[PDB]
Amino acid sequence: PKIHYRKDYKPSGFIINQVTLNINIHDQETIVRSVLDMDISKHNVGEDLVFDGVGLKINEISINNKKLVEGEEYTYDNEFLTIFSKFVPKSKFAFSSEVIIHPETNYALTGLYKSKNIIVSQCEATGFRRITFFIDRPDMMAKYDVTVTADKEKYPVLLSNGDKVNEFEIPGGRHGARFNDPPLKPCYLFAVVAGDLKHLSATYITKYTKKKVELYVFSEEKYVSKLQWALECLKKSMAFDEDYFGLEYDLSRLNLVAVSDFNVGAMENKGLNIFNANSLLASKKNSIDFSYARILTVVGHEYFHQYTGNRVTLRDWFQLTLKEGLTVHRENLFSEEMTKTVTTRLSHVDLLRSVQFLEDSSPLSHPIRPESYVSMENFYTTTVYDKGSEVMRMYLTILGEEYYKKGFDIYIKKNDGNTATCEDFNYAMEQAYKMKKADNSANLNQYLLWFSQSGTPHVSFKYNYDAEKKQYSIHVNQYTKPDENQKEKKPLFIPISVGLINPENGKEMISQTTLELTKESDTFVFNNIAVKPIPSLFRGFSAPVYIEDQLTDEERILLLKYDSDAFVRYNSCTNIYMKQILMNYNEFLKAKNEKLESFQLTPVNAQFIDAIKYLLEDPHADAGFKSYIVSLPQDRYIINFVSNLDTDVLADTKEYIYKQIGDKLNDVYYKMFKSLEAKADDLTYFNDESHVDFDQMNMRTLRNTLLSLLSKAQYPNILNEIIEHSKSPYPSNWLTSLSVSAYFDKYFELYDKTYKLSKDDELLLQEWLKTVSRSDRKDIYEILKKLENEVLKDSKNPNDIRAVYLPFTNNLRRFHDISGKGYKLIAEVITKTDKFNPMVATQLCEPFKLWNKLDTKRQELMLNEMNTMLQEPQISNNLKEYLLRLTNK
Ligand SMILES: N=C(N)Nc1ccc([C@H](N)P(=O)(O)O)cc1
Ligand SMILES: [Mg+2]
Ligand SMILES: [Mg+2]
Ligand SMILES: [Mg+2]
Ligand SMILES: [Zn+2]
Repeated sequence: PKIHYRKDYKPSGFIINQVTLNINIHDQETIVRSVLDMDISKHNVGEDLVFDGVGLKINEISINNKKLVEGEEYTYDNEFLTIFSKFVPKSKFAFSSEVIIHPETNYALTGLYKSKNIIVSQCEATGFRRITFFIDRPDMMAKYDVTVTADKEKYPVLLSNGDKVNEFEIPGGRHGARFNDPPLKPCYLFAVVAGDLKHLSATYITKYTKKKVELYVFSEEKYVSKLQWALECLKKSMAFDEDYFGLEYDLSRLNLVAVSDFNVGAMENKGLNIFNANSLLASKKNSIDFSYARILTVVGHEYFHQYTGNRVTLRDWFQLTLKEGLTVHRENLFSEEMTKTVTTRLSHVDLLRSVQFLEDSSPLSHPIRPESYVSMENFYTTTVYDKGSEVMRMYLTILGEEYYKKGFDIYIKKNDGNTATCEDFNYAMEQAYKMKKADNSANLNQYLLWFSQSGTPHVSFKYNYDAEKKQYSIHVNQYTKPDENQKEKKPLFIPISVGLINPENGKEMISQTTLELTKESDTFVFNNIAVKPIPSLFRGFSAPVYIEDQLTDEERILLLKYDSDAFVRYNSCTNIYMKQILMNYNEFLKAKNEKLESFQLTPVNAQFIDAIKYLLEDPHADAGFKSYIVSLPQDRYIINFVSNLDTDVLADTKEYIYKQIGDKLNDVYYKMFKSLEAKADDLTYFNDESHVDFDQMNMRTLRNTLLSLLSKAQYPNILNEIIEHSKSPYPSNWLTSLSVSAYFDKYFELYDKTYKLSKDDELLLQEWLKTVSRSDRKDIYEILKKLENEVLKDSKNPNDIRAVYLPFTNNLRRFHDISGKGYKLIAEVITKTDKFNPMVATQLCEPFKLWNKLDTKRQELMLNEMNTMLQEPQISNNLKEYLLRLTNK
């Protein structure tokens, strides 16, 4: 397969100025006619004209209204149409074509496809060439004039980008609509939608120009009543870009459309954003709480792309992080401001340090701006998105809000209407950096290493205090492990937001301070420090690094109780748990290895248990924060710290630690589970579709976490509570009743009850499937076979397949069964899925990403399954390339 390299970028020898499309959708086929008005560019050197075009059936192709002849004037190999240069004109010309495509059998969900009874396109990154011929790359900017025709009873609602300029009847029960979109765009932002769609709508008035913007949100008829929160989120999103960034929407209308079958969350097609139904629709009756934050976040993210992706555009796909990392940063600032809860930022850190750090230490490690790719569809990674977002957020930390805003506005003013690279962004931030430092010789050149260098830096600390001098020193070191991308890793620009806490009264000892670490090591000295402080390091999680605080557990406890920063408190708790986990893991491992008849375990620190009870008992402390402190760090975070991890020894370690704490605190857990009920489950606003209270949902999260702890512990008579909880009107509660009942004989009675409640709402049924998949059941393999036979069957909906299998892969004991039967099961599912949807088959490989981190038996079992998948004669290019990179072949 062809490898694309960042350093090889060159502009095309052609220009496409205008696209005129006619898309005629019929029962068994869709015919696409396309006229491209083209030119020869200044870069042209007499080359063949080569269009992308994948899976197209050519009826005919032409230049200037004359037909071309296959074999003599052109070849087409199902991937590239080559028109030999001797037949390509040398000034402005028309290329035209008519192709047939088949959205009804398009189960890969890229190009034009049918989702249930809606026809819908997905073009990013390489899907437009599955619809018609094009030079399908984001620097090819063009105007679009698009006509769609279809059966009017089946497809009454026709949408594409721009203004609808004509609507017309067609003989035989058909109708048409023409949409003209004069501003230039790249072809991956084209979209079309056709269906029997119902809508909610509102008018928004922009803050500064006072323009009326019409907002439409669309779904199939059955679910139209689940669109209201999405419309509220869109208003919120427009207001935030106005208030924080001073940015207004430029167009007269914005449409949001929900479809049932979608590979990711959503897509920012200009004026026509299309969503996975699970990221657009919710109701209080038929959705779990998580849906509310998810919709806010995905509606926000697609709205923010209108600037950071749609108006300031990418030169080439190696710059992907400049739109995705920046948009995720904008999305996260917006979510933090709308939810007003500390757990929003904590949940982003949790995601990065579990999933993205695992990627960054795997054979798939890459910088946020990679140097090569083979498959663009595999380039949309947690590294590019979430580490890209932390790199974009570090500019804000370094500059502060006023200078960050000036720099951002510099980037937008200078690049609005044009393509940009990561350097242009760094340049704009630098201008703000010169202004902040008040010195024009200050620069951010070393900052670009965050774009090019792969791997997670490690940052470690030592301290010194002189009581006589009142002088405190923080000695800092940074290191990044060599890997396959850089042999020698250079020191990064690491901003370290710090506080100094007086351990006597818990008070701040210094003003806001951000250390700028720019060297492999540095020593930071503070004078007039009256007492020996406890340092509060990386406040807000100020750089995407492994933090090694070298504090004692006494100091960590003091921070957990007394520090002002939520992330440092949570990270202090995390570090206490990690020290505990690694000690017990090694005691368990030594006993298993030496086949000991008896041995000792190091108990959980008593004063840490006391600090947890102190926080839980505090009526003014935050319930979301409380849920984080009672939960051990995620398995995928823990794995970064253990070689050859034996998943059974880790399961025993976790069991021991949870039982140690619960043995002290279960009575406290019970008492809180009961006292939280009135506020957590309050129904006052259940029928108010727009009233969303993130604090209340965090109270539910806490009650559901405590109930899970009390159920695993078999706390006296807890089943009574479980059964009562199953009667709750909130799906978060009654699905929780299902999974915690796994430890009782009531499990299948609640399985049937909750199925009945879920089965008539497509999305709620998917949440039920996830709840079943994740259930802590000894007969989990037999339960999966049951879901396959009774519910999933041969669904090709990626939301159904993912719901059934992915949560199960997190079952530490059972997915990792030493027979290799869990790895065998998931590899069968990947191979089956790959026949119709390579992109989702690749997603389903995720459990394998850590294969070379496990114990040698399990490494070998996983590698066997991956090699079996690689040997399938019918493997997709996309699955193949990924598994080749993952197995270091
Ligand atoms: N992940 C893919 N292969 N395709 C794909 C689909 C949608 C998008 C959108 N820009 P997103 O960042 O998911 O909002 C980006 C890429
Ligand atoms: Mg085809
Ligand atoms: Mg406002
Ligand atoms: Mg379905
Ligand atoms: Zn995006």
